[PDB]
Amino acid sequence: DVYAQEKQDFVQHFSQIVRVLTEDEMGHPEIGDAIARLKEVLEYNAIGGKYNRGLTVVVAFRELVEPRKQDADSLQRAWTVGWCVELLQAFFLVADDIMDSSLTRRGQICWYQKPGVGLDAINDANLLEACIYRLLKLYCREQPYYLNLIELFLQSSYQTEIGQTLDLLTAPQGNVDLVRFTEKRYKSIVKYKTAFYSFYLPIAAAMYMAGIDGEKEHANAKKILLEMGEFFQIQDDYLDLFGDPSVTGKIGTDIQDNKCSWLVVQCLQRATPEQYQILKENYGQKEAEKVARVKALYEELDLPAVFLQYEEDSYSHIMALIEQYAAPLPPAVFLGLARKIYKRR
Amino acid sequence: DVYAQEKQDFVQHFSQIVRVLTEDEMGHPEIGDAIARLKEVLEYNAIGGKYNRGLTVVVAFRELVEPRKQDADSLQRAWTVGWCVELLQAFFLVADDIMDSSLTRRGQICWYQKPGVGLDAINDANLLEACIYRLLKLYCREQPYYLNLIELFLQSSYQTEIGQTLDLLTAPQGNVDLVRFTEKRYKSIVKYKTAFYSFYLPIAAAMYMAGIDGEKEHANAKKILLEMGEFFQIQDDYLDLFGDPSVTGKIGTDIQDNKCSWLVVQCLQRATPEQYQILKENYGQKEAEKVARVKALYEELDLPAVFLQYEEDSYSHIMALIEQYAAPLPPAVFLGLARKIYKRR
Ligand SMILES: O=C(O)c1ccccc1OCc1cccc2ccccc12
Ligand SMILES: O=C(O)c1ccccc1OCc1cccc2ccccc12
Ligand SMILES: [Mg+2]
Ligand SMILES: [Mg+2]
Repeated sequence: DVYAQEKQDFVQHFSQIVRVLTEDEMGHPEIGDAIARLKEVLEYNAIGGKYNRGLTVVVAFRELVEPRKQDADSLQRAWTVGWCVELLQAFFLVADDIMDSSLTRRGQICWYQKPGVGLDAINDANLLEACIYRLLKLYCREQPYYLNLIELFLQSSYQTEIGQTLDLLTAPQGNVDLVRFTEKRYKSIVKYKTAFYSFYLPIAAAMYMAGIDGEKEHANAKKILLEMGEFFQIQDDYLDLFGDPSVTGKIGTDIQDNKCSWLVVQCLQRATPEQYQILKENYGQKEAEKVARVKALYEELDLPAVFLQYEEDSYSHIMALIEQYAAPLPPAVFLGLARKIYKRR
Repeated sequence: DVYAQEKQDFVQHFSQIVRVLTEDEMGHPEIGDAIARLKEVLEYNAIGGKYNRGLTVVVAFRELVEPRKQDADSLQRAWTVGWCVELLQAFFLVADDIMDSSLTRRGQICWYQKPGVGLDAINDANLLEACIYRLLKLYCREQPYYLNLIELFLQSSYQTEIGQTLDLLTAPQGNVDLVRFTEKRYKSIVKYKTAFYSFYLPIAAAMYMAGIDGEKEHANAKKILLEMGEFFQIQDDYLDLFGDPSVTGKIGTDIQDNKCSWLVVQCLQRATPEQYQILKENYGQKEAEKVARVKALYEELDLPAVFLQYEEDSYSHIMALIEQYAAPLPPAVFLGLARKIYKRR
């Protein structure tokens, strides 16, 4: 496994990342306390996940760069840019946990929920974002792709923020309005809020580092990657309810949380007026019996069979996209990712 | 007045700024609702202030660029970069109002306090920040100073966020610990949280636009501007309590809010153990009689006379700094600013 092979070298680079970021206090001791708080923010929020997005930068870089051009300095830059992706995600997750009043993340108390943190986490989230550009400057400022990476990280942040705006307007806290939960709205939320940063950004970053800056090659890679991002989120919505928590590592709450899930989108497209009333009365409630009623309506509408058919059609479509749009990139760059996303676990 | 002369052309450019930012929805109609929310965020938060920071970009640009090189396109870029400074400030103020639980800003309800907004303002603040880089790309991407401006806005955001971290650690909500309120800590908060973005950023931006990119010229301009920023905040702290609200346009609350004000810093340096107890028991309280006791202690310690002596020494020092470090820039660039800041109103 190319990911399990790079993981330890990637996680081990984090100590250097923290060291380099908390080494600006040497010349400025007056900001020492703020720098110590920065270290705590990084350690709590950037560590603990699976690092799949950041690892994708490293994996794609090794497949896109000639093995002779893969010197020690080039690999340090790849690990650094992979960590910038993880920091970008950490900035989004800290802020999103505040906005939707979450209690836990990765089975651990949300950063803002820690005693003595609270709404100071807004500033902590801004610092995580600032760390991306500090790292790009420290490691990549003399590289010809420097401006390409800055613009890519800034664009990915804007797209994600637009997707978050779209999501907040679609499911306003207290407003159980299923009329907003259309397929077109669902697809736009996924595209902007998750697909760009999760799938396009890591590969595009590795492409720029490899000197692949062509607009056409990026548009082609994007076409494959946004489609993979769409399937990823649809499968994640499906597994939230019908997945095995022992396998997924999570017990889903999308129904309780009034989420614009692919499942509710499909349910609304297939429900009779009476079935709609059942969903209208039980969706967004914390009661176990009420959540069981929504699950029951989903099984009545054969949503697991609709999902399975969708998974099959999506996999054929992604292989057709790879075949048409991969060249001149090695198909392995997209195939490695497709196997990680589509493999039935 | 060079500011009152540029103001109307600057404010009038805002409609174009909004138009250009809300004109990315043409090719992507799916994000229309998020773009309409973006427009509302811009209109509520970027409009209403005095625009002094953004206007400084425009004023300095006209004094730094040859009048022949001041064509229509160059001036549009100067107004755009001035607006990027105002957007950067708007991003900070929306977030800061959430973090310190403020009720009003410019006599108007804080954006997050508006019904239906709340903690969604965290995302609205991230969008204001993203707008800076959208505008720099749209207007300045073909300019030789493009990367210089991106790096300047990113560095100014990082410095401000560091200053905000320092401020939050110094005055934790509920923790009335006057031991933290040292002169050295006060000066670091002002430097990072306000002086860099308020004074250095606008002039430095105009310098890059004028092709003045030398590290030495920027270090020299910075030395003058950070000192002006320090005086600005000290005078603002003094006027918060001893200013005339009819003249300042504000009724101060620093004492009630447990602020690390220059006044409390000076009070702590001069107070006997008994005077310290009076301040310890009355600072950070909303009761009018208790605030009057702090004011009384300040007048007993002759803080208005200490301030006036400080204002005189600071003005001599800023003129000495201008004399030594202005060249090769026109001294008028700094003198115009010094008059706006030091003039007794
Ligand atoms: O890692 C996660 O957030 C995750 C969460 C839930 C289920 C599976 C997950 O990982 C799959 C995954 C593998 C390899 C590269 C990836 C690149 C972008 C997104 C996901 C990726
Ligand atoms: O405008 C404000 O925030 C403000 C608030 C309170 C008192 C006076 C103020 O303005 C003075 C001022 C004039 C010209 C250029 C400036 C550049 C940066 C900061 C201030 C400036
Ligand atoms: Mg999910
Ligand atoms: Mg003040």
